[PDB]
Amino acid sequence: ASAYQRFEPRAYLRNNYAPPRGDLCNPNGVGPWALRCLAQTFATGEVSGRTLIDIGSGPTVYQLLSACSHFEDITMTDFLEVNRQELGRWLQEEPGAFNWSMYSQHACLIEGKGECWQDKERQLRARVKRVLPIDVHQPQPLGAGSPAPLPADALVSAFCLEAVSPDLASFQRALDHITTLLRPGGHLLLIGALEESWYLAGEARLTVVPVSEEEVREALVRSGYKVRDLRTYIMPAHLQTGVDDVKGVFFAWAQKV
Ligand SMILES: Nc1ncnc2c1ncn2[C@@H]1O[C@H](CSCC[C@H](N)C(=O)O)[C@@H](O)[C@H]1O
Ligand SMILES: O=S(=O)(Nc1ccc(Cl)cc1)c1ccc2c(c1)CN[C@@H](CO)C2
Repeated sequence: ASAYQRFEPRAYLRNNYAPPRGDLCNPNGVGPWALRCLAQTFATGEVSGRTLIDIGSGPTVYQLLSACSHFEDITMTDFLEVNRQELGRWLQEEPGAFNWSMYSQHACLIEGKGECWQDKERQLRARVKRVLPIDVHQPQPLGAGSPAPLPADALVSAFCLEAVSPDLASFQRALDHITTLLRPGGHLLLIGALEESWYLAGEARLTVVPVSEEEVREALVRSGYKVRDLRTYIMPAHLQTGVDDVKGVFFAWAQKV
């Protein structure tokens, strides 16, 4: 918790979204696999509506590339002021923003609608109406007077919950907490670290709750979801870089009610 105070966005970004973990050329990498999961899910046309909320966005945008064309009102969030500012830098095309163009181009490539990557980033930037502070540890994650439309038609969260929970029980609560923001029948797209206990973000050393696919599955069910899809990407040896001890990555498409 207080460890997130030393959390450096730039260090987080190069540890996870820059080579080798960031390479998108090899189809066997984690990046290609994750964008595929997201793109395919939205391609079924079943995950749709008007508003969407991204839980604990951190300083990344890749988790919304395929999503942005299905929701006109997008709300991004994060606990740390520093991450919200890193997002602004990219959203406002300000100086020193992280370059996600490779991810955009790959999203367009995977989506196969012949869209150019500039049009993709243009649309995402347009639909992101706000970058709000948030705390999944609060029964009301966003708060009282949330400028964000509620209940949202859909939610997206990547690598957040397990990274802010010390144990399985906390994980469940945080999931119950954010679940309240979702409209019954709505959809949840959850991505996270499998069996990880720590990860570095510069001077910050964060503790993580090691979870398994079945634990995630069971937790989604407990929060009142109907697991539409749950996949696992096992982390290959060469993506084991010393920035954490993650064993794999999971993708979950869950529906509320
Ligand atoms: N109590 C809390 N509630 C919500 N988010 C929190 C939190 N404590 C920390 N976080 C945020 O959770 C994130 C975990 S890292 C995941 C970042 C991004 N979603 C990605 O896919 O890479 C960080 O951005 C961190 O600032
Ligand atoms: O899968 S990754 O190795 N990198 C990646 C993810 C998605 C795309 Cl699209 C590209 C690269 C990746 C990304 C974020 C985090 C990890 C791994 C593991 N640690 C979590 C925080 O606990 C945070």
